[PDB]
Amino acid sequence: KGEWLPGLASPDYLTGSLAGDNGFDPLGLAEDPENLKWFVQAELVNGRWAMLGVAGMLLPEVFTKIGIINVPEWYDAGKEQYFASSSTLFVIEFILFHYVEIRRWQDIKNPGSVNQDPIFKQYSLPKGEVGYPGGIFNPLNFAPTQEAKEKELANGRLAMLAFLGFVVQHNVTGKGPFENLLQHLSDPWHNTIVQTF
Amino acid sequence: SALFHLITHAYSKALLFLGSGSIIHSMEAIVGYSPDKSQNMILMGGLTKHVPITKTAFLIGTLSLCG
Amino acid sequence: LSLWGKEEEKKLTMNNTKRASFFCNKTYKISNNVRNQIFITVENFGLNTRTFYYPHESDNTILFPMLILVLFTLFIGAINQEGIDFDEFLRNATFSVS
Amino acid sequence: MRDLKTYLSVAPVLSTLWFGSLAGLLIEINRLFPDALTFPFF
Amino acid sequence: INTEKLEDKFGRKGIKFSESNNIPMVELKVRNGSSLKLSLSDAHVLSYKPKVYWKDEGFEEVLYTVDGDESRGGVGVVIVNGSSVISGCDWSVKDTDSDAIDALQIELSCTAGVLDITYIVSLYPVSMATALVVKNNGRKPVTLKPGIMSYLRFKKRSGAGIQGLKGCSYCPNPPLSSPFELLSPSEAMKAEEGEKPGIWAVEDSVITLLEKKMSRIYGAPPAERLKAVYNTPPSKFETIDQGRGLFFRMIRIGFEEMYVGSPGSMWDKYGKQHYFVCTGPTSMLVPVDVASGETWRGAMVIEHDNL
Amino acid sequence: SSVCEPLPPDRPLWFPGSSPPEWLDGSLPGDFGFDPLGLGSDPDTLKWFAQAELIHSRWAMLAVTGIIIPECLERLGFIENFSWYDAGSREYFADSTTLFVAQMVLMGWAEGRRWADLIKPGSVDIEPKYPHKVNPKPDVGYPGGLWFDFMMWGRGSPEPVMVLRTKEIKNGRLAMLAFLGFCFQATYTSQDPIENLMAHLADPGHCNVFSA
Ligand code: CLA
Ligand code: CLA
Ligand SMILES: CC(/C=C/C=C(C)/C=C/[C@@]12O[C@]1(C)C[C@@H](O)CC2(C)C)=C\C=C\C=C(C)\C=C\C=C(C)\C=C\[C@@]12O[C@]1(C)C[C@@H](O)CC2(C)C
Repeated sequence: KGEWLPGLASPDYLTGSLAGDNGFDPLGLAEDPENLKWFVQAELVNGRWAMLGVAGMLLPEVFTKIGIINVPEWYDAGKEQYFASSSTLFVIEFILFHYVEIRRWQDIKNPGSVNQDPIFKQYSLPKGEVGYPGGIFNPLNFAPTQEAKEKELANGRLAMLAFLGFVVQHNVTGKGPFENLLQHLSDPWHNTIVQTF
Repeated sequence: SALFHLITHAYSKALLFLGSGSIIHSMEAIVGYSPDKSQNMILMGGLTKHVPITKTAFLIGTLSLCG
Repeated sequence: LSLWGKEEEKKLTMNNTKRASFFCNKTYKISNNVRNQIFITVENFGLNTRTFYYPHESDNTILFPMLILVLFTLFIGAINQEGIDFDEFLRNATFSVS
Repeated sequence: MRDLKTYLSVAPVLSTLWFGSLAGLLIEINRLFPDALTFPFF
Repeated sequence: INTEKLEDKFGRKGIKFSESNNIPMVELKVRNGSSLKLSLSDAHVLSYKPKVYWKDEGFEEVLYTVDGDESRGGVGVVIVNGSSVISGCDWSVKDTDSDAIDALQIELSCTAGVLDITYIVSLYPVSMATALVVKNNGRKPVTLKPGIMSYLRFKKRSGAGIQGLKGCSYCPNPPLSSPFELLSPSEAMKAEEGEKPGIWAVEDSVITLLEKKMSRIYGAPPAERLKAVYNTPPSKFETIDQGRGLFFRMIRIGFEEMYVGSPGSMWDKYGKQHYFVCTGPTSMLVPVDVASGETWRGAMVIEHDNL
Repeated sequence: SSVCEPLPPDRPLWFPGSSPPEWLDGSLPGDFGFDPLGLGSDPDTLKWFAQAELIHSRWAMLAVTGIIIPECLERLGFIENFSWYDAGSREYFADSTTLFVAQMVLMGWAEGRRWADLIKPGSVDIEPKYPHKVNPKPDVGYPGGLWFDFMMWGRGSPEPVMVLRTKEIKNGRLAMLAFLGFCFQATYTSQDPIENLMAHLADPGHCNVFSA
């Protein structure tokens, strides 16, 4: 499905069946098919978590600057005092993430294994493809068409690099992302990476 | 405003004439060589299906005159 | 080739005055049906200069001024302006567009 | 040039080219970042 | 594989004989990539995709059929007297060698006793050609009514018009009983604004809306009895789509009157997409009676002028 | 009409009376048999070296133009303080390092498309398709195209294609050497090329490289 470098050919292991299959495997990582179907899931989950992360560390900032709601800037957001401790959050984020991630693990190991509740055994999940559970993960029931999966993976690949840009625009700049965007739009030819270094 | 209208017409209808002559040189293969045949706007008919970039250029020109 | 293949003719040229359409239609009170007029509508043939090449695109030396003039008429069409240093807003505009 | 690229592909010529490039890299790094004993960039 | 026998006997360069799910079938492919799905041993066409756009995907489906039901969908020719004459599925090819790559022709042949119905489906680069020819052998003048009912799917339901049956009188007349129908003649004239008998009205519009149930036969075959000028209705019209910018044209040869059938709002009870129209010429309001031995020629051509 | 016919074996050589090598038959433009060392032995690599020569020469031609024409304008009184070997040190916006990375981005796109042409000819095709119109398949380095052959001079309109490509290559080899002269005699004289020309034309005898 398309090609990322027209001078290069899509490898034989990327047949275009998968969503987002522009043939980008220059370093031959998904050459074994097991690695391919594992890295599909790793891409989907890193991209979905990156979308949530970017949306949770940028949208706070574009609302802080305009003054709609004041909220911290994602790096001074840890040191704030919350209704629990700094580690209690880690305890909960371990207890009820181990359960959901090991069930996703059992799904990406064998697909039809884990779809019904432990407690309410009637409320099963439909037999969707791996990495796309559906059911209560689809309450509005927007269809998982291949174009939608491609849109998912594209926004996710974009949000991953956006998070990387955030980490490196706080590691060697010191300021937030949206402040860096306003600094770029102030004078684009004088507020870039090749002025900081 | 007179000079600005001069500029935009002189860059618009010039494009329109070059699109018309591209229409004409496309029609020369159909009708042979005759101005009552290869310049007759009646039997031109439709050329969107055949010459697309001429269509886009002529359309941007005629919208440049249609305002 | 025709619609019947090997029927109705070995092909027909010199199609005659088929006013009756070979239906043996008889005439009521009228002026004339047949006369001394024997005129065959001899049509032209097939399978000769058959191609009739559809109008393809001209070469690069025709499109290239048209592309540059497209870039002009898109660029000039939006010209804090240079109206004074070089040398009713919605209603009049929507009236002209209307 | 045919059969010169095969000679330059040979293990000693290729090793001296690789280690000359690598040694120049290390040498210019030590010019840029001399006297290094820690990695403080994290 | 009887189609393999037809392939190594009569198969040619643009002729591909196909046999899947024990159905004989042929696909005609002229040089410009025009597809024609003719179901063999049935005299029934399923699909037709001639090059409309100038892409590689210039081919566009014209005839309406659903994916599974080959007996319910597409143009099928029908002969009655007043019962169905050609319902026997004994159709076999007669000759195929017509032209190399530019124009093709599959002519079928059957026999209904006194009637030797051989039947031509041709593929030209701009036109489907559907040609019926019967031939009497017994000592009986048959009073037959031919019929070629086509089902042209439209992409948008609002875009339906025929563009050119103005001036000639029409009569709402229920169609022929085909084995390859989409709507029966009982529901084709039910819940309209034309009345059920052959009432007469003069069409005073250059294009007709096919939004309602109102289905009719164009022409005046009661005028044909006078054999004056009798206002012979035109043998051509521009059926349109308007969902996307293409059109088609139907040309009759040998027939006299031309039927259209508008499904109206009753297309929902069989199909769900691509509203169609039941259009074709018949010799119905005045039948044809050939001879005790002669032959009759009647042809129909659906053509496109986009290419 | 458009075939790229080569030069004959009895063509003019760089060194008359010498034997041209067997890997320089004449398929390339400007083939005069120049190979004292024989760097173009492997033809799969001689193709890359022909593309190298072509692009090198085109850049050198644009460069010698951008050096001598603007110096003529400076002598005419249009541009101030012009000196090409100090025109990178002088002031602009964007610090000359933001300019460099923007240049690397844009030229990376352009030269990457050209690279994809070189590795596999039909990958990055341009001059968009037209109905019943067969855009001719071009050669590497001479894409033709609506963008690079808008006057349609590449298929052989004014002159044959081989002599025009030879014109490109010879004019451009001359420009490559002109730019080497620029890079050398602007540092061993610390002066202007056109100034050096007028200085040698003043007294050709004693105003040569041996004075300095
Ligand atoms: C095995 C034992 C040993 C160890 C542990 C060390 C360790 C060290 N020596 Mg000693 N040394 C040794 C043996 C050893 N040496 C011997 C045998 C000799 C005699 C030949 C010397 C003679 C010697 C001298 C004379 C000097 C050192 C110096 C150093 C320091 C190196 C600083 C430097 O340039 O690195 C910097 C780092 C690099 C060069 C590595 C760069 C690698 C490249 C750029 C790739 C990395 C990026 C990569 C892409 C990944 C990025 C992640 C992601 C984005 C992809 C370091 C403490 C120097 C010093 O500072 O003194 C303390 C110094 O002056 N050593
Ligand atoms: C970018 C430089 C470059 C490159 C790659 C080529 C490549 C080519 N030339 Mg062209 N040529 C060039 C510059 C170049 N030329 C210039 C500047 C001149 C005029 C002086 C010529 C004159 C010329 C003639 C007359 C002919 C060729 C021919 C050829 C082909 C065979 C030779 C070969 O493979 O050499 C590969 C060359 C290189 C890889 C570059 C050499 C790099 C090394 C390191 C030496 C550089 C130092 C140099 C000697 C410094 C100059 C010192 C100064 C005092 C003069 C090949 C297509 C023959 C042909 O068939 O034409 C198509 C032919 O007959 N060339
Ligand atoms: C999951 C993820 C980010 C998740 C972020 C989250 C939850 C953020 C949360 C927070 O911000 C909030 C909301 C609020 C703050 O108060 C708290 C924190 C906690 C800070 C990023 C993944 C980020 C992943 C990244 C950047 C991965 C990049 C990978 C690349 C470029 C891969 C390239 C290749 O692998 C391919 C594709 C194919 C190979 O063949 C070739 C190569 C070239 C090797």
